[PDB]
Amino acid sequence: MQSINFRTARGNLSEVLNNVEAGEEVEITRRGREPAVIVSKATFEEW
Amino acid sequence: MQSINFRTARGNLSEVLNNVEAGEEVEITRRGREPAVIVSKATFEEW
Repeated sequence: MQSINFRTARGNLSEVLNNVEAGEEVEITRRGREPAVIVSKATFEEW
Repeated sequence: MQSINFRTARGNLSEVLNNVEAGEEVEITRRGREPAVIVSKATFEEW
């Protein structure tokens, strides 16, 4: 479980999605807001 | 589960993340590549 901020997710989305594809789960933080979690379609369907 | 292409998601990540927090599970697609699914941290913890 890696964590990145919104500006890192936005400016580096292509690489972020490459990390996710491999198996990594990426949490996207935002000041005063609930974090979002990006997971692969395979991880999604397993659970 | 909603679905948006990479190009749209990159440009509109803020709206995507607000929709994810509002209760949607969003699939980001890229041609020839595995789709990524964005869930809220609450949905992720519930797994």
